This record gives sequence, structure tokens and C-alpha cells, in this order.
Amino acid sequence: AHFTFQPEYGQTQKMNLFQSVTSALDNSLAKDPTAVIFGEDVAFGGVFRCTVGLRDKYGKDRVFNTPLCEQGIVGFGIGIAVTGATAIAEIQFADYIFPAFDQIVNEAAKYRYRSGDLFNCGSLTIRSPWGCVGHGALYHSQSPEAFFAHCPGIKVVIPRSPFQAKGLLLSCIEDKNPCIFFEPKILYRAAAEEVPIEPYNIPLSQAEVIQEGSDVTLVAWGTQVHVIREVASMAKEKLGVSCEVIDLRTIIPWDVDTICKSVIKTGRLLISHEAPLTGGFASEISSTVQEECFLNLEAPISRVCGYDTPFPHIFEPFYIPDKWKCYDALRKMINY
Amino acid sequence: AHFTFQPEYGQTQKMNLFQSVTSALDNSLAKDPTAVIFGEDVAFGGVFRCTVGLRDKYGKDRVFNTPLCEQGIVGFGIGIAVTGATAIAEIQFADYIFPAFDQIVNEAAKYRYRSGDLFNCGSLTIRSPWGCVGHGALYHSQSPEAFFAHCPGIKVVIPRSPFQAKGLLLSCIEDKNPCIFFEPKILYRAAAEEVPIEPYNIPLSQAEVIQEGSDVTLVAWGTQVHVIREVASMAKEKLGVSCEVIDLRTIIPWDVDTICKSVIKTGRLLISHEAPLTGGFASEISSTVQEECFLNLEAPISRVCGYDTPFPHIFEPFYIPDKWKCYDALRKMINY
Amino acid sequence: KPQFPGASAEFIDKLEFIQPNVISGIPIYRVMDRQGQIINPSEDPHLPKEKVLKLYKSMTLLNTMDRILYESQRQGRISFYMTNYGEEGTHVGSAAALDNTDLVFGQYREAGVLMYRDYPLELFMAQCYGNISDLGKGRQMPVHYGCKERHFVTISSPLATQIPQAVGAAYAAKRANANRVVICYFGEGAASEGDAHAGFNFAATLECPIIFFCRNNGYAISTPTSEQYRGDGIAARGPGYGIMSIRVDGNDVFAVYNATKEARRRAVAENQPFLIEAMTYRIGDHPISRLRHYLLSQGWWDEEQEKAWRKQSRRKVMEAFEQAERKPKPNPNLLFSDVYQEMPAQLRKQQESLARHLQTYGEHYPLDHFDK
Amino acid sequence: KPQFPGASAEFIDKLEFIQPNVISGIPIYRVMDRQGQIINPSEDPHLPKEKVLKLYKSMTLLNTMDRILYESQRQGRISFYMTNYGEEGTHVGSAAALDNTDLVFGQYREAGVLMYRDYPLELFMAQCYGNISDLGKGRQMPVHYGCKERHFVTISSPLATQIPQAVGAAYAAKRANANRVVICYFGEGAASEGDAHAGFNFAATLECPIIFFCRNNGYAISTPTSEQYRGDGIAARGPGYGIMSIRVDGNDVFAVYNATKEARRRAVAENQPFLIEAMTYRIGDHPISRLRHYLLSQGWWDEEQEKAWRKQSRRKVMEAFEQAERKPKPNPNLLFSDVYQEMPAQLRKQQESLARHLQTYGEHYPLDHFDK
Ligand SMILES: Cc1ncc(C[n+]2csc(CCOP(=O)(O)OP(=O)(O)O)c2C)c(N)n1
Ligand SMILES: Cc1ncc(C[n+]2csc(CCOP(=O)(O)OP(=O)(O)O)c2C)c(N)n1
Ligand SMILES: [Cl-]
Ligand SMILES: [Cl-]
Ligand SMILES: [Cl-]
Ligand SMILES: [Cl-]
Ligand SMILES: [Cl-]
Ligand SMILES: [Cl-]
Ligand SMILES: [K+]
Ligand SMILES: [K+]
Ligand SMILES: [K+]
Ligand SMILES: [K+]
Ligand SMILES: [Mn+2]
Ligand SMILES: [Mn+2]
Repeated sequence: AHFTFQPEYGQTQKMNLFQSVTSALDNSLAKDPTAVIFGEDVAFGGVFRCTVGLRDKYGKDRVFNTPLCEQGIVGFGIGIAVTGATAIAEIQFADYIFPAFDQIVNEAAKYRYRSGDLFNCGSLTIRSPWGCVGHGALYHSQSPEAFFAHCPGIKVVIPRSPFQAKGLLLSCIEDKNPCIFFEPKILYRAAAEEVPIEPYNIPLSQAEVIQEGSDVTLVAWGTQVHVIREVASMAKEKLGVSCEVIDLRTIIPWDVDTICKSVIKTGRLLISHEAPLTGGFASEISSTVQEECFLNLEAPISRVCGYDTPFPHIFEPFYIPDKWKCYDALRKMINY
Repeated sequence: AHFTFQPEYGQTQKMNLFQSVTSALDNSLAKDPTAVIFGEDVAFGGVFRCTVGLRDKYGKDRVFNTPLCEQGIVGFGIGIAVTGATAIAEIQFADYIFPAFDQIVNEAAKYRYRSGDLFNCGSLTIRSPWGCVGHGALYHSQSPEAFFAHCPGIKVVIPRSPFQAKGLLLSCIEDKNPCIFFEPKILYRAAAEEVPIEPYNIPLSQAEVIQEGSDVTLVAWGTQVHVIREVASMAKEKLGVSCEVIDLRTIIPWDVDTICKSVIKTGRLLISHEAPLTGGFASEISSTVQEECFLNLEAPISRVCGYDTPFPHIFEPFYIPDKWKCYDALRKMINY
Repeated sequence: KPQFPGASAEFIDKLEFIQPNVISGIPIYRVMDRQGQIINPSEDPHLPKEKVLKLYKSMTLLNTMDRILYESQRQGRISFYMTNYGEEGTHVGSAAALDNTDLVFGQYREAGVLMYRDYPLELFMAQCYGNISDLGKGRQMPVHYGCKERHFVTISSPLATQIPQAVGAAYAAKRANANRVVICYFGEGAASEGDAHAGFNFAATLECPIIFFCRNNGYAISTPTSEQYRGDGIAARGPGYGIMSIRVDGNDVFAVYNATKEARRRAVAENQPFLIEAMTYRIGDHPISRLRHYLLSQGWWDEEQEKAWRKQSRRKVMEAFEQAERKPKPNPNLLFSDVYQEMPAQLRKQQESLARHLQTYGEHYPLDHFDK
Repeated sequence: KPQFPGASAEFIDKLEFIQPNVISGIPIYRVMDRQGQIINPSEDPHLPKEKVLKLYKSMTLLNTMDRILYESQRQGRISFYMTNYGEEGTHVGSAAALDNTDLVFGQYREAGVLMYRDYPLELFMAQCYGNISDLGKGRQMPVHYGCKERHFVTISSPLATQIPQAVGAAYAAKRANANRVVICYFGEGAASEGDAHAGFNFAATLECPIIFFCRNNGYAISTPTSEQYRGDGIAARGPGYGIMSIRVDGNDVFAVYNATKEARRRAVAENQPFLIEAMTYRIGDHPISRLRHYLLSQGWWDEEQEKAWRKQSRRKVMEAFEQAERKPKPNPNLLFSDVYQEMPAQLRKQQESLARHLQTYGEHYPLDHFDK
């Protein structure tokens, strides 16, 4: 494996990331009688088990299969949400969200603006498996968040752990704006952590500094947070370098202040993501930080990303922005 | 109007931008018997007149209407191209390209890579009206190039004039990769220029320095080039500032060398585009230039873009990154 | 006997391809002939005089509005316009058959639904002018109407997107246990979009109380139906989805009414979709003339009433039109609100950026035309 | 008499909704019963012994390969696998009815088409292992086969995308004046995608020589057809598009062959699409058993031949499998080629970046497994 996973709200229990999604969905349905869950193969528990037991618990009218048609799933969801009902759509892999791209960008995102707030689809959330998995190749690996980041009116949210997943998913489901929640699928069955049984929220548009540091700021999201946490450890041991490690969490609207405040302190920034470099979301962060922190930058902002290719099957180990690639870029930036 | 349009290959004639597109399409069909043109309402000459006379000249099997279905238009085109035939698809407005987003990103772009070059759709070109028009509001104004810029395997190309349009469109049509050619619709009937009657090519992935300058580099594409040309004139007259004006032309793969070489010389960069700031293609240019030209930058790279909203109807004059907005940002950057 | 879960069918021991019947299509339902006479008494809806007069006046008022706004567009006073000519009967007839709270989705030819539901002339005009009275805040191109009070979902330009949306709203209504239907209007061109296949299929499998109302006028811009499809119009697609379907004479307000009323009754009782394909003529033997002939045969109208209504409707439309032109446009601040419910801080920064810019460069902007 | 350009139809003077006939569906064409006996002599294709034996051996060889690769996947030696169980007859029967140069589009259940066209065991295995012999250069997930030499367009994971593509290839063939057909395989689940509506409609309006071959096995992953559609399967959709359609018994290689052969003949002569819906069973009264029974009734096979073929096919598959596992994977440089035809300079920079990185950190990468 290319990553290693690690570490007030009442009673908790050990949950992996798919179980934490189920726990969020269960809390949501319990407290919101309008809420329904739908998509391909959700009724029997889903291909990643995120909806197990929910249909037996809440009924076949609330947890149900659609036809095999992503554009329909999203348009259907929007319509539920137009009536004020909570609609939690599933897209089976993020790789297959693109048939719905028009419904998401031209419709969902613009629904409130273009009606002068007479109508909205704020009660819509689209959840989807995301990110690499070691062998998913072109269509079971993709990280589409940069495509959506260029579309005002949607929120895009990505967690790094089971605790973060449940809190972020509850906030997406309750937020009054259409949200896309991307679930890092490599984490679904990889290490549990303690997760509150009862509902709680983690705020949207807020990054988390998970480790303070003074020499360099490292920013990532999803599984890649665990990669940069390891990079921070390697930099400390091998270089005596103190790294500030930040989980962005919300792609848009993003937490510009937390990232700039960190870079004003460290004077160096490295952003990492699995998605291809060109047009990736690291370019928006870099440009912005350059604009706000120009006088504080001691070295060029580094982007350590996927190459500008489709996501390969047999070559994955060479494709990903792993800890050695991140470390090497950080070494060079520190030596600048 | 928010812009003003201005100014070796044999016999030329005066052509506006729609006529130059027709001239490109005509040359293409004359010399390539496999080539066909299709989409919604192309047979009678198109809603912007770009295909007038072509069906009478080349036959109903070569210039023909499809059903009203963008996903089908693109998938159909890909299939023609898989056989080696030149397929020139039209999407009626760029705002309506999104139904085809899956065919473009998951299919066309990845066709060659994922087959090991056993199959390809290199003979496909998708052309579409693009950009603001004064009153097009949410769905007759969009500039989608940043959405496509994050997808390796497609080329995205945008001209600024009739002469540039014909040369760039011929190069897209003959290029061995699926190309999206965005035609700035506000220019279709706005000022003619001399355009060669016979075919010629302008290279892809090459920016053009249309005016040399020593104090600041200004980069844009499409209609916005004319805005920055005017900004350069305003900066000279009012500030004594010498501006290097660059038309990017190809969004991807983009001409990184020409832009960095200019910024090494001037030490300042302002990028402008009609598309929303966040996730816009200006962030990729800014990040890249920062990475390559860090020691040469005298001031933060400025992005003067559309706001992060949908494209408004009555508020367009306040939305666009006009010459005063560009000038003001340039003034501040010069004073930094 | 076949044992396949995908279909219920017998074996056949000879090779036979199934042919479409396109030459002898699904017949066109009609209630009144071209002289306004009821053909078959058993199909008379016997709508009361006041209601039938409201149908007539709604249609003609729409037509008057169209004449004035079409000319406004030709002059560039508004930026865009789509007329309702030939579609007045499909829309007023269907609307009359709905409950006032049935939710409507549509696109460009549906203004008559709003007219029947008494949407003010002032608000049709406010949207087209993008003035301060527009509840859409001037953000969309003209004729992109919506009204929350009258359950008419705001129109958007991308064709067919409202079809699967309408189905979702219908599913929600079913769950809410509403005695409500959703109606979704679209043209025969738009039915070629992927989203129409999505909507039709979802509505059948998820058992939704929705009426699909397809207007077939033979053209989508320049594209004739011969280039749009090769089956027997749109009505013939319905059965392949398991959808009860009918075709009606769109020039006959009574045929449209009867089909919509029965579709509404069964949709809401059975939680199943209905498809109505109304055949009309591309104009921008007229629904307005035909109904006029019916009115005369009942003694419900005459030339003096027609002349006077013609005059009163022109005045009403011209008052609204003049008032709409003279109002200011909304505050430019409204370009930034409603993108999200709340306004993100980075979006507020852009708004502040514009305000500072207008303080310095405001002379170069049409500030006098906009509120505050 | 109606005068509407969108449809050819009579008037009707009573209100009647058209009902789907789902209980009495389109019947299922069958040539041989479960004991392998020809039911109706007039439908016997009288295929020669050598050809019928190639059908049988292709199916069983596929099944042998499936057994071995399925186990390989369960052990994690390959990362993914889709079997052909229950689909051996639809694919070998249809393939036998095509000309060798007819272009095939499909997805996951079409390996038997390749097997019939003599695609080497070594190349099925090379793709699944992503080894140096893979002409796909190891870039796609297993069972994403393609072969330019055998006119089998490379499979992609997004469902239904190949449907409108197939139609475009068909249009091009028409223009080239080819005596060529395109066949496009997809499942009943995939037929729910927008792209299927796009393909069907385009094929009819643009008059393309294409066979649509829909495999209906009652399920799409966990989703039964009751949740997928409510009309009479996929075959009943064909007529609404103007497409000649038929339903066949997918366990009967002769029924499939006969339908495909006739569809091919008429498609190429008439430039019109045909839709075949083959009913099968979800397994991953079998096509292999049924054909075996036919072979025995002709005296064309026996238990000694079966035992020996069973042994020879296992050996052939195990030789290929062992060789495939022992080959290296391709050069990691191949991660960068074919993104575009040429390699952009900025992409070359990324390749150079990887080479420098491996020079320093190469001990942390599986370099010994990859070529050069
Ligand atoms: C997705 C999309 N593609 C294209 C258009 C441009 N367009 C506006 S109206 C129209 C024709 C619509 O035809 P039809 O649905 O038959 O309605 P009619 O105008 O005949 O009432 C088209 C192609 C659009 N609005 N949306
Ligand atoms: C666009 C898209 N959505 C979802 C999937 C995931 N998926 C892979 S196979 C499958 C079911 C396909 O069913 P069907 O078409 O009936 O073929 P069968 O597996 O029954 O042969 C699904 C949903 C996918 N590959 N592509
Ligand atoms: Cl007038
Ligand atoms: Cl339009
Ligand atoms: Cl000015
Ligand atoms: Cl085994
Ligand atoms: Cl899959
Ligand atoms: Cl290691
Ligand atoms: K939400
Ligand atoms: K090309
Ligand atoms: K719409
Ligand atoms: K596919
Ligand atoms: Mn029409
Ligand atoms: Mn199936």
C-alpha cells in the first residue's frame, strides 16, 4: 500500500470509512422523514456496502434502485430537492459522474441563482467513490474535483478518515446548497477509527491543520493527506524540517484564509493531489497563495501531482504522487 | 461594444469570422473526400451561418443534420473518426457541450491511450460558438475551456480573428488528435479582415506575441485579446508603460515557453479571461509562470477574470473583465 | 414456455422481425371540427361558459402580448423572444385541466400556462426587461419565466433537462401523499435528448404521477421531423417504456383538455405516468379561430365582444409594456447573491472589488439605468 | 384527414390511451429445443459440420479460460475479471453470422466474438496481466480487450458509450460503400443510459447499417429488470425508433445465428438498423449443453471427443496462463505515450522527471518486474 492510515461527541464505536458513511446516512434518515437515498444497486447495500441495512430499516420507498442512467439519477435528484425533500443520490464511481455533468453544472449549480431564489435544489447531495485504489486503471481511479471546482454554485467535499467522513457528509446533507461528496474508496475498508454513533457536524469550507510546523506548509485532501503526514515525518527525521500539515477538506468554496495564514508563517508551500497537474486544483491554490503571500514566499510553490495522462492500470505505482516524489520536491524547495 | 477589433499566402478576400469558418470547412471538404460536417441545423447553413452553401456544394451525405442530442453528436463523431474519416461535429453553443462531457473526457480523450494506439479518434474536431455576446445570459455566454483543460488527450483551441480562425481551424481539422475549436461568437459578424482563399495552417500549441513590450506581459485569448490590446494602449498613453501583448491561442497543450520567455523579460504578468476566476485557466498559467520565473517576478501575477457566478443577463456590463478592470489591475501591479 | 426474467412472452418457431407501423400511426384525438362543432357528444366536456371564455381570453391575451414583445425584440429593446403562436390551445387547454397547485415544468412555449394561472402582465414584462420588478433579478434571458406562487418552475435554456427533474418532483409528491400531479412540457426536438429517455424510463420504473406533454409541431429550428426520428412520432415511444400514451389535435383546446384531465385523474390515482403528444403547426385551423367558432355556435360571443376585447387586451398589454420599459434595472449587487444560499466570503470580496472599481471608474458604466 | 408533418395518422373521435402489451410480449425466437432437436426444418441453417464444431469448441474454450482466470482473480493474480457464462452462445453464434471484417463494438461479455475470430489465448492473457505482450501496453483493467486486426474495437468501462460510436462507424461504412456492417453489443442495464437513446435514434434517422445486439439476462449487478424498465424488454423499444426488431433465445446458437445473419443481410443492403434482443440467464438449458446435444444427434461428437477436447483445451489455456504470468510488465515509459499521437514537450518533461526520480529512489519501486 502507498499510504498508512493513523489516529466530546458522546458514545463512539470503531468504524471503517464505509461504515461511517452508513452511520451518517442512517442518522440522516432517522431525523429527516423527507430524506431518500437512490442510485444504482443501493437497495441491497451498494457495491461498496455503504447502504447496508438502510432499506430494511427505512423502507423501499426511501432506499431504492434507479435505472442505469447517471444523467437521470442527477436530474431525478434535483427534482426531489426542488420540492424541499432531502435527496441523497449515489454515483457508483466518480469516473461515471460525467454523464451527469450537464445536470450538475448547467442545472444544479445554477438553480437558485437563475430563479432569483424562487426555486432551489439545496437539499441535494451526490455521493461517489473517488481516488486511486492500486489497480482501478482509467475508470475506477479518477479524481474529478477540479472539473467541478470551476462551477460556481456547487460545493465539493472530500474526507480523509471515517470520523471526518461522517461529520462532513452530515454537513453536506444538511447544507442548503447542492454538494458533491467524494468518498476515497481505498479507505472504505482500510483501518477503522472511533466514530460517534449520534449525529455531529464538521464545517464546510474549513481546512484542518492536523500538525503544526514552522518551515513548510503541505496541503492535500483525501488519501493524500496520509501521504503528506508521512512526508512530514520523513522531513523531520532526515532533514530536521518542521512541516505544517493541512487537510483542505472542502475543494469549493475553499478555506483560503487558513492556507495563507500557514504560508505567511512558513514561507513555503507544497500542494499534492492524485489528479493530473494541468488544470488540477493545486493550480488554484498556488495562484491564490502567490497573490496573497507574495512577499512571504521564500521559494516557488511546488505542485506534486498525477502526470497529465489517463490513470494507468499496470503503471499505477509509477503514476501516483507518492511520499518519495513529495519528499524529493520538498527537499529541493527547502534547499532553494 | 466592450471591445474594438483591428488589423504571403496568395489571393485574399475580406471575410468576417463566420465566413472564415465556412472558408476553412470548404477547403477541408474539397481536399479530403472522407470529411463530413454534422450537428443541429447545419444543413441550411447553421444558426450562425458557418455552413452556408456547403451541403449544396458537397452533398447531403457530407453536410447533414443530426437529432437534437449532443451526447449523440459527439459519440457519433468519435465513431466516424474511429474508421479514419474526418468528422467535423458542431455543438450549437458551447453552453450546450456538457451533455457530451462524458463522450469527450472519458471517450475521445482516452481513445488512443487506452487502446495502445490500436484505435483512435484523431480525425475528430468539435467546433462551437463561445464567449459573451452582450446579452446571452447563463446559456449563450459560457467559456468552458478550463473544464476541458484538465483532460489529457484533447486539444482546445480558440482564435481572435478571421485570419486566425481559418488557419487554426484547418490545423485542428488536420491534427491527429481530437480537437475542440471554440469560435468567439461576438466576432462572427464583427469587422472583416483579409483571409486567404486557399488553405493554410497556423500551428497549435503556439502563442503569438502580437505586440512587443518591456514592462509587463498581458495574456488572453479569443475576444479578450482585443481588450488587452486596448489596455496596452491605455497603459502606454496614461502611464508610459510598455506592454507585451500575447494571444495564447491553444489552451492545451499550451505554449509555456513563449509565456515564460516574455515574463523573464518583463518581470510582470497579467492574465485575463471571461471565464470565472476560480478554476479558470489563468490559475494554470499563473502557477506555472511562478514555478518557472520565480526569481524574475517583480510583483504578484494578476488574474482579471469573470466573477465566480453564473453569467448574468442584465448585469453583463458589470460582470466582464473589461479594459478598465484590466487597466486598474495593471496600474496597481506596476505600482507594486 | 419461456423462463426468462427480462420479459413475459411465448416462443415462436419462425424468424419474424417486428416492423414499426409509421404510415398508419397512432390516431389523432379530436373533439371539435374546424367549424367548432362537437363531433361526438359523448366527448363534450361541457365546460361552463365562464371557463370557456377564460380559455379564449387567455389565448388571445397571450397572442396580443406576443405581437408587442416580438416587435420589441426586432427593435432590440429586449434581447430575445420566443412566441406562442400555434401553441395557445395546447397550453391553455392543458392548464385548465390541472389543479392550480399541480407543479409545472417546461421551457419556451409554456407562457400560456402562466397566463391561465393569472400571472400578471407586469411580471411577464419584468422578466423580459430584466427590471427591478423581476423576481428573477434580471439574471436570465427573456422568456425564462418562473413563479413559485403559481407552481411554475423557472425555465432554463438547456433543452430536456427539466424532464428527469419533473420525474423527481413527481416521486416526492407521491411520497408526500399529495393528490398532486406534475406536468412536464417539451418539444419533439427536445425528446431526442438523452435526458428524455432518462425521464420516461425513471417515471415508469419508479411509478410517478407525471404527465409528459410533448408538443409536436414538425420542426426543431430548421430541422424537420424526418431528420429528428423515424418511428411514429413521440407517442409511439411511450408503450416501449410501459407508459400509457395518446396523441391529440393541438388546435383543439377541448381534445387537449379532455386528454389532460383524464391523464391527471389516472396519474394521481394510479401513480403511473401518462404521455400526451399534441400535434400543432409551426407558425412562429388555429386554436384561437376554432374556439371562436365554438363560442359563436353557443351564442357566447359576437363581433362587438371580439372588437372590444381586442381593444381592452391591447391597452392592458401596452400599459404593462410602457411601465416595464420605464423601470430601472436591479442593483448590480444582485449579480453576486443566490449563487449559493449564503454568500461565500471570497464571493463577497469580488462584490467589494466591483464596488471599489465603480467608485473610481463608474462614469464608464450605465449606472443611471440601475437601481441605487 | 390530418395535415401534421410530425406523424402520418387518421383522426379518432373517442378518447383512448394506448396500452403497452407487456404480459404478451414479443415472442422469443427458437430453432432448437432443449434436447438439441430442430423444431421447424424450414429454420435449420444447415451449417456445415466443421463450422458447427468451431462454434462448440470456441464456446467451451472460452468457458475453460473463464474458469482459470476467474480463480486467478480470486487469488489476486489479476486485478479484475468478468466471465462469459451463459453468454457463450449469443457471442459465438452472432460472430459466426458476421463477415470477418464487420466491425464489432461491445463491452464486457464479448470475449467469445474474439475467440471465434481466433484471437490468441496469449493475448487474452497479456491484457489481463498487463504484460509486455499486451498491445494495449498494460494501461486498462483486465478484460478490456481490443484487436485492430480482427476489427474488435477496444472495450471501455463507461457503459453504453460505444452505442452512438458504433452508429458513427456504420455511417462511415455506408459512405465508403463497403458491404460492411457494424455490430454493437450491450446489456439491458446499459440500454437505460442516455447514449442508447442517442444511438438508436441516430441509426434510424441517418440510415446506418448497424446491428444492435442487446443481451438481456434479467440483471444489472443486483438490479432486476423490474427496476430497470417497465415496457416489454428492449426489443419493444425498437419499433418506436423505426428499427426492425426481434427477440431470440440466447441459449440457442442457431436462433442467434439465424437472426444475426438475416439482420446483417438486410442492414447492409437497405442501410437500416436492426435490433436483436437475446434472452439469457445470469450465471456468473445452457448454450454449451444444448449444442452438445445437437452434435450427438448428428453423430458429430461423442464422450471420447469431449474428454479429449476438455483435456487439450485445459492444456492450451494453462500454457498460455503460465507464459503470461512469467512475462515482465512493459517499460514504465509507456505510461506517457499515446496520450496524444505525438508526445507534447510538457508531457516529455514529466517523463524525464520520472526517470530522474527513479535514478535516485528506484529501490522503492518494483523495477525488476518491468521491462528494461
Ligand atoms: C441542449 C440544447 N441544445 C440546443 C439548444 C438550441 N435550441 C433552442 S430551441 C431548439 C429547437 C427545439 O425544438 P423543439 O424541442 O421541437 O421545440 P419547438 O421550438 O419546436 O417548440 C434548439 C436546438 C438548446 N437550447 N439546448
Ligand atoms: C456509466 C457506468 N455506470 C456504472 C457502471 C458500473 N457497472 C459495471 S457493469 C454494470 C451492470 C451492467 O448491466 P448490463 O448492461 O445488464 O450487463 P450484464 O453485466 O448483465 O451483462 C454496472 C452498473 C459502469 N461501468 N458505467
Ligand atoms: Cl407592435
Ligand atoms: Cl436557446
Ligand atoms: Cl469607455
Ligand atoms: Cl483453476
Ligand atoms: Cl465497471
Ligand atoms: Cl518504501
Ligand atoms: K445539500
Ligand atoms: K482533429
Ligand atoms: K430546460
Ligand atoms: K463502453
Ligand atoms: Mn418542435
Ligand atoms: Mn444484464
